[PDB]
Amino acid sequence: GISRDSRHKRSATGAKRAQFRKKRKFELGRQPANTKIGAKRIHSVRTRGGNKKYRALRIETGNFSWASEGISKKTRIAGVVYHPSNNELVRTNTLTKAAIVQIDATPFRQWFEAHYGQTLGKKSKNAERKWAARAASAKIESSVESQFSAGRLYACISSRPGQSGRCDGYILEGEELAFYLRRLTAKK
Amino acid sequence: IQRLVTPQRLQRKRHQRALKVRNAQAQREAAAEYAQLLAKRLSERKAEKAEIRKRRAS
Amino acid sequence: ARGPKKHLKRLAAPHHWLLDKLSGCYAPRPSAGPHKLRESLPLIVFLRNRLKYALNGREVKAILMQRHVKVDGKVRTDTTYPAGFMDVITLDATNENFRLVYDVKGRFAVHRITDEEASYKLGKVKKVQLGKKGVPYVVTHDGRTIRYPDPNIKVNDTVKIDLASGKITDFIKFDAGKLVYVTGGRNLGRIGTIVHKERHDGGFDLVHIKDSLDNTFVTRLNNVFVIGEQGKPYISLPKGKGIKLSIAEERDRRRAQQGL
Amino acid sequence: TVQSERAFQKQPHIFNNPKVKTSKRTKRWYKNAGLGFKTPKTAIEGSYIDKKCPFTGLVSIRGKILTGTVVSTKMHRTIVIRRAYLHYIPKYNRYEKRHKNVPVHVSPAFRVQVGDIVTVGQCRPISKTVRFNVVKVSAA
RNA sequence: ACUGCGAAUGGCUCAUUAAAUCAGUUAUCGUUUAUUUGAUAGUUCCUUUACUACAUGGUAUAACUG
RNA sequence: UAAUUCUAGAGCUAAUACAUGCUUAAAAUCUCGACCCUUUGGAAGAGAUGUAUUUAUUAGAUAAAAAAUCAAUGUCUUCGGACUCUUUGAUGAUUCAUAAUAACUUUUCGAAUCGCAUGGCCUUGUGCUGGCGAUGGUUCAUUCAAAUUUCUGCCCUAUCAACUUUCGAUGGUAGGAUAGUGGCCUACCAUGGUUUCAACGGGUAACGGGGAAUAAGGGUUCGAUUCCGGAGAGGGAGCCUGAGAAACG
Repeated sequence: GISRDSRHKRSATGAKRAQFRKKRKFELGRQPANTKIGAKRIHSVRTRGGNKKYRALRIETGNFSWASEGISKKTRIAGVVYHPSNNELVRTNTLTKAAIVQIDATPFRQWFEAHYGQTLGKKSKNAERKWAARAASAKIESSVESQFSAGRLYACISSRPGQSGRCDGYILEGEELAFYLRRLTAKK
Repeated sequence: IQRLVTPQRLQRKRHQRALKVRNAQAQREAAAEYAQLLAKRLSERKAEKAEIRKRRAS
Repeated sequence: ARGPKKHLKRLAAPHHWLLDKLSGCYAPRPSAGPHKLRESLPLIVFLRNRLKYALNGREVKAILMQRHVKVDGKVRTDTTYPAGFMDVITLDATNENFRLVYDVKGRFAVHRITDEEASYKLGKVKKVQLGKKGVPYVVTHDGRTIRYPDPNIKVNDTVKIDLASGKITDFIKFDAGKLVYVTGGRNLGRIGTIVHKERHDGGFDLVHIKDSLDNTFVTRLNNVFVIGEQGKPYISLPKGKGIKLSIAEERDRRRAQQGL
Repeated sequence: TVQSERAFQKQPHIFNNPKVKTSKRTKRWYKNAGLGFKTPKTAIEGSYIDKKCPFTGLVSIRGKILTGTVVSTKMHRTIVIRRAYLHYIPKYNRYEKRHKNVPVHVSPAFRVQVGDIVTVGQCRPISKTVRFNVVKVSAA
């Protein structure tokens, strides 16, 4: 199969090497799993030792994370816009690490009103007792709420789905978002 | 006859139940005494390092 | 190969066991256990090549199955169980108690001890770490882990272990001027005291040890086993007491002693 | 300049909170290498991002220590060191010269032109043919 | 006969292989590990004891008869 | 059925096989918040917390002294609020061990097993407790290991002087794959790397070392072969079961 030996390449000189042994099981590769979007299909493979890995063949949800507030909720994912390795994964919508997708913004907005009581865009006495407490921490960055009219955020993936099975990540913020948005609307 | 109730099977789940209660009781016993020793060892350490400051005052 | 190996040939067996090179073709191979392979001694080299009690392999298994032989207050029947340094071998139908400790020319010595010294065991300190749920432990040279120690213990110190409950009585630090046994290398089995210890960052540290007759030598740090303060060990030492005698000095000391 | 590559570049797991405000530039992270080596000035307050640097990246230094003269700087973030010795031939009672080239890695904290003489230490495999990177420098 | 463990050790030959093997020497802060030896587990009926067993739930097949 | 360690249909019953599934101390701390009528409020009730899996974000201190200050408070209230208040492992070196906060999961483990003995307590109910040890179990250490890797070292040959890079050759960035590092493979980019101190190619009736024969000293010639290391099972390639094999009874 796919082997990871260095005994088939050339030296730093250029001298062609020689066939030394047959191919050994403890240097093997497997097949690349491409991860589409759809209903949950996850298959399990058996590794060195008695361990276990979960290959994800297609999934549709995830578990994403708001950094600056420090809350991580479970949402759905929609589609990939940008991939820095080759752009044949954006035209097929696979799922790797460092892929930039769009999520639906609904449970973060529904959390935001519960935590503060202030809208996005445009009655027990316990509530305003503590809503008055969280007063100074109310406003956020302009350029991130400015997509809550459409419910499509920008988020990158930080979990390897072919190994761990899952697909999680984190929301783009303004320093990093300034880079990618200049990259997003100019390279097309 | 396999898989019937029997006095022989009866005390085995008694002894198994009696094990981990009598076992794990002793841990929080022995953990407190370890923190007891660490409690007093800090207490002199607040005092004994202040005596350098008594000498640093002199 | 493909898996582990399971035979030991006769000439590849460790030299200080003194198997004679014509009786067979393989040697006993020691099981996986507390002590390392080339630093230990199975229970068949003890009970038929040292004490001469048994005359076969079939006689040793007949001794072990009668549940006589213990190590450290625990019964063993593994016919190649690996007993190593500082282990206590308590037979019962003779009321003898042994302790494994080094000779001077580099061998494992037969040593009889009392019935009261056979209640405890030293052991050095190989690492000290913080375990799961925040408790600390300590690892000895034979592999015992012991949770909840004193904080003043550091690595390369020496603990004293009570073989009954598996617990600690007291401990000895590691600094200049202590009594030290040497458990590996060339000066193997000599006893002396610490002059000082220089340190190399990212390397192997060297101690300088003075004898009692005041002649000095140098070994690496890990072949050094603390025993006690000066003039006062914690164990019953063998004859000679770790004094290196030159070969000139031990011909005539055998000559004049030859009066029988 | 420091953002030329096609993906965003950062010392990972180093978070900037935009809600707070502090007049520092960015929370840079930096370590001490060991063995009595001194982290240079241009790494603690510099602005490069490099994955494979001893004072900033996630590599350790342990193993050997070598020394040699630099003979080619035509790659991007690697150089080539020449080392020279002698070799004894017992029948003829004499010596003969030999040499070996080693390639190492250069953090952008250092500025190395040809002809100098560096000291280098060993890290885990970095490329196909690379296992050292520079840790000190002295000029020509 | 099912289940568990072993069959990856041992024994034999020297065809390939010229910076490869292999020797003395380092490194793992770069990883997997049956076994052995020592530690290690009150929280898990929807529950804090409300229907629904813990004095203990359910099928399927081997050898065997024809 | 001529046949081989070939097997079909019908009928029974077990498990440490296969598939499920209960039990248990008290404490604390969080969020929600019925009410309450109020100042500077305090509250019933509710739920959440083992370990393992995946991601994000904090703690993981330490080089030498004293004020002015913005308020808040522990406290004698001196109703001024001045003060009469801190712990922190190891390494040459870490984003190390280890702990917390939000969560997440074709939800992992947390004894529906077996032999011996047979006692103590009673309201005497087959009531209640209770000895020695076999086998299984999650994670950290440990022992037997394994996989890669640093420095220097090989016989004859110029009638072999230039070799490697489409088809990865030398480096950079991001993914894939693996037990894991790495052009190991895939994308986009740079134009490198080896050489008269002999690269690259050709021969070997060449497995390498410990060692062996001869010996004034220096040396010349051997090592298929009792020990350790590698490779192979008619010649090439592929994979199943397993902790471990690209295995050839």
